[PDB]
Amino acid sequence: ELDQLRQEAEQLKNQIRDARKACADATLSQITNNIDPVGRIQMRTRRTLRGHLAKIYAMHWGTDSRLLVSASQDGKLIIWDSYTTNKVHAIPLRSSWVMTCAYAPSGNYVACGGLDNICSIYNLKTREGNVRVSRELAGHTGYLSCCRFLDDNQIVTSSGDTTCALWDIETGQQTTTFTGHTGDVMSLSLAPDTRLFVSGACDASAKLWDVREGMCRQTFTGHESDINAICFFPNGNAFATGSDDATCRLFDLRADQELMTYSHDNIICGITSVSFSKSGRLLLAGYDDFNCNVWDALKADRAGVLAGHDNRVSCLGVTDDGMAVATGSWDSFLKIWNGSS
Amino acid sequence: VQLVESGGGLVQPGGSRKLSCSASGFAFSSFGMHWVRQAPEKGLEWVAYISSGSGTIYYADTVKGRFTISRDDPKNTLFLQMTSLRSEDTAMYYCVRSIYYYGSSPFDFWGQGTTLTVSDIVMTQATSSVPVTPGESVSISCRSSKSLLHSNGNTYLYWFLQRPGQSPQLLIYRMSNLASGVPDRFSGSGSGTAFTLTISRLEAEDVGVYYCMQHLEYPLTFGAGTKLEL
Amino acid sequence: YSLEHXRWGKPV
Amino acid sequence: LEVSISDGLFLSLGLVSLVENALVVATIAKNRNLHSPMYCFICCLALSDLLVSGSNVLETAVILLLEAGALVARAAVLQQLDNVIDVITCSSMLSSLCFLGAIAVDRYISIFYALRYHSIVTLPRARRAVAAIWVASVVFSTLFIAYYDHVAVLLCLVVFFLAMLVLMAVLYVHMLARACQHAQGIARLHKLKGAVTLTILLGIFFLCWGPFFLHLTLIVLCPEHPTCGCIFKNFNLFLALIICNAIIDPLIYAFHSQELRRTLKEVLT
Amino acid sequence: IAQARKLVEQLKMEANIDRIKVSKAAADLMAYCEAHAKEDPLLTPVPASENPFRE
Amino acid sequence: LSAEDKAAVERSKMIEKQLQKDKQVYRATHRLLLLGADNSGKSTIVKQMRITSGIFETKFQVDKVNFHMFDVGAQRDERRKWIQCFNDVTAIIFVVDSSDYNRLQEALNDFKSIWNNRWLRTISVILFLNKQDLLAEKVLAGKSKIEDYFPEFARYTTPEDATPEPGEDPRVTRAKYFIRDEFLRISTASGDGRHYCYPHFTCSVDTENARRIFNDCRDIIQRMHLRQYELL
Ligand SMILES: [Ca+2]
Repeated sequence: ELDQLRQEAEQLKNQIRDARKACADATLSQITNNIDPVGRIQMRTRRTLRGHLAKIYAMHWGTDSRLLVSASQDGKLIIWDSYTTNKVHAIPLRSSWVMTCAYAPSGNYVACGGLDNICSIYNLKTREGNVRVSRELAGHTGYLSCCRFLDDNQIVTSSGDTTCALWDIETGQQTTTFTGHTGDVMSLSLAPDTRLFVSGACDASAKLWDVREGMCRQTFTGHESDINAICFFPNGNAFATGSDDATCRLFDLRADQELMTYSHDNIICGITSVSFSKSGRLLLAGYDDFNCNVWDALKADRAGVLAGHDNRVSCLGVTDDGMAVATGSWDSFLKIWNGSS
Repeated sequence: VQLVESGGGLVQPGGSRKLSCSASGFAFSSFGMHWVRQAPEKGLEWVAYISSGSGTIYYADTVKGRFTISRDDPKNTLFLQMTSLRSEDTAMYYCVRSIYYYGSSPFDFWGQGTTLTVSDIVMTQATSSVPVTPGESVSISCRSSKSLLHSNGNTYLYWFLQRPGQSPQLLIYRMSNLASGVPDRFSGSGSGTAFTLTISRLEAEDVGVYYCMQHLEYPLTFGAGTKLEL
Repeated sequence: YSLEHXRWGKPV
Repeated sequence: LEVSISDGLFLSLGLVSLVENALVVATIAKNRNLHSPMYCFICCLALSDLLVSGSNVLETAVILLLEAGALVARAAVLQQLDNVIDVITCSSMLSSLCFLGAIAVDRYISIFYALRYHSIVTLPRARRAVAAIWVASVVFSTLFIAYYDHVAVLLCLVVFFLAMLVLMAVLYVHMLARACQHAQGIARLHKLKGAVTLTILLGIFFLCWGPFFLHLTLIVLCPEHPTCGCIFKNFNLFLALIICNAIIDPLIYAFHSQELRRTLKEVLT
Repeated sequence: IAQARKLVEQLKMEANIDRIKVSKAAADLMAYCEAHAKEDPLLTPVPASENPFRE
Repeated sequence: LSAEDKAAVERSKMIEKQLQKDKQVYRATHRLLLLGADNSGKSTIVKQMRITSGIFETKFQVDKVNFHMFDVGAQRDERRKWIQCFNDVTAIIFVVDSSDYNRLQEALNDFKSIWNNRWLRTISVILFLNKQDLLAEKVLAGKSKIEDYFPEFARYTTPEDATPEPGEDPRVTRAKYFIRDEFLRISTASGDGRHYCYPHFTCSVDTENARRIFNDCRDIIQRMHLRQYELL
């Protein structure tokens, strides 16, 4: 009967907690207590991109690290050349309320979706020269919150329907549905190997999914509110998570638990987006407060702040070359930052 | 994609003729458009350019006072109103689309051409012809009087192949970058001042005249072309 | 000559 | 009666004012939510108040240097210096007074054409109106300072002030009629501040600008009556009140904005 | 009920997964940071001549 | 700049021209969020105004003012994340099935949830107490009565400024304005006056509802600008 299963659930949760406490021999704060402080990272807005018309909800970098997709409530995707600030493409969306976009590792495609509960795959490199919808992925039964390409033909796609799905773009069908979540899946990050991904949800949990085996490899539950944001550490064996509670937390896959919690009492508002730098040494977190703070990911102290935005910083991204962090906000502007010594 | 040029035939010297080109199946308004002409035995020569939205218009000095290029985007039709035509304007005139954004391949599609009979950086291709065999790993040299490596890092040498009964076709846009449709049997390399196309295994579809072209600055000159003879 | 603050500060 | 406004007071008020209005302009420049026709007109008002305060400052500095003799200069070069600083002052007055009207008109359209507001008022049209105001205002202020001995100039100034008065009156009292109608609807659903706000807007308007145009009216209509002589002796009080406009209008129009105040905090940090 | 049997099986899986100690995890992240520090332009700002956004 | 950079900046300028045109479209368009449970008949309101997809954009126009009304639907039963998008809509329209008393309580709690939400603290709610005909019919039949569900309807008696329709019975007036007052108590409770609730009684036979929403948005924007001007 049900009571036996609910009890064995409690027992197995206790077993998991005991194994984690057994592994918790030392904190990251202790092991990194003697590593050098990174010091103040006075990043500067090298470019402001001014073309969007409403609240920007998402951006994603190309692997080329200069092209930059950006989605806004206006129902546009703009492809930006970050270097020149040029608008490479402006894509009229079939729905205004886009909430995620992705740029394919090839840059042949950009994905976006939102309250349409549909991801439109847009072919950037048509012979007809206009950008057009390559596929219109449907099967999600709720809003579409994040998507990331694995390949020109595969996209992983989280939804408020509490599921993530892997899609075969050439056939428009879900090749795997990930269904252990119990709340709106808000955030999604592919491992650099693309064989694993983490997805964070409003059940305050992050889950690690095997893309091809199809099952929850393990589950992370340290947060107190909705995990708005998630990002793998570039080693691919830890990931950061940003919540409605003002903390972000770094979970190690192999230690199966929080290494570190990034929080400061001056910060009382939700984290909106999270990205690591190429070394993983910086964790960059966007906030409801219009700042995005830079954290020492090892020591957990506020190495800096990017303060130029006039509204909620909705999305962060570091280039794959690491040369810059882009930052979109609800003020419709998209700022690219680096220091220059 | 089907650029189809119309007009042409004979004219008397001093005459006037309006060439046109219907764009058919592509987003014509978003492309810049070029006219390029080929004299009956000679290499390509850029004629005119009109941007998307007609903002930029540029001409070669051989036509600058004489030809006017215009476009009707609602009709998806390009025009070249020629005036004061002269014997040196006798050519096949190719309409050539171009699109300019990071990573774009301009000059990627060429129309069938219309023949008209009237009754700068220098690109040097010192090989007027090379005799070649199937499977041979032939290379085509090109040289420039100005370094085509711009401070933005691009090296603006394009390579075109005109097969004996066809329009030109883009092979390489920046000196490294192969066009989206073309065999990787082709490759390009260069120093900004001197350049090679390479064809690691020839086949009969590679027979033709190979034109290098600079897109560093207008007037956008082509080379004399290297013929490959099988 | 006199230079005064503003203008029209005194009649005629 | 004579309120003997010192040159030190013109310097103090004009410096304070150009400081404050420059803060207003920096705060609008830095915050792109304030790149909107409302705050465009508020920025142009702050610029006109900056230019008027700075022109009074520059004129006060020149006259202090002449009173000290730290500058010695011929009559002609000082007459033309006076002409130039007076043109900057008069143009920035006419422009400030126009931008007070333009803010009133923008606010009025934002209420009574609320749904069509962003069709009727746009940054294109805002920048056109701003340019026409400054350009027309340099035209007019040059004509006024060239023909300053002609009473038609003083009457044009007074009549312009009165047209702005009857305008802003019609306007803000219609906005207050609709405010009362809203207050009634609120009262009906739910089961004074507008009057206070109009008393501050139109009172600081009339009580700071109006002394100067009353002065011009008496210079035309009453050049020689001793009570008009008493008013003429207070002309420095009247310019210092116009600088009190340049002080208070930031407070009335700009720093009522919460997003401006937030940007002002980050500009001052 | 099938959903609770699935939840039990999933917790059984999470229980059975192998884990390394947090000290080794922390050491591996710190080592990755140290081994990639100079390769990170946001951590260690590249010269202004070298920066892709200046000069 | 290279010739290709010159052409790419030309392209960016041309896209900026198009984005400026869309800025004209987008600021002339007023966005509305059409909330309400499945009983509310909000789909009938959509249909009568127009004469697995997660959102439906109902475009309509009154006196040359364009309105886009987003009937969000096929979403999951937690709204608390996607309502963050509709910050900076001109209004939320919240259709209530006035007839469905047992679901009227969850409609009230859902109204409280919208009104109190930190992201909606400034977004006015146009209540459409729909199916007012079915409500009239139910009350005139008398088989089950508000008193079975809300005993305060003994204490409550008609407002002194209620304005019944000429054929409207006073007990229908009592039910109408009690439901209204129930919502207004929440609104007048938590509202700082940043945002207000505009209840309108309506039925399927209303052609007027476009005019209603036009007037309500006009009042919302007027109150908003007057609050900004400290005139209200
Ligand atoms: Ca003077």
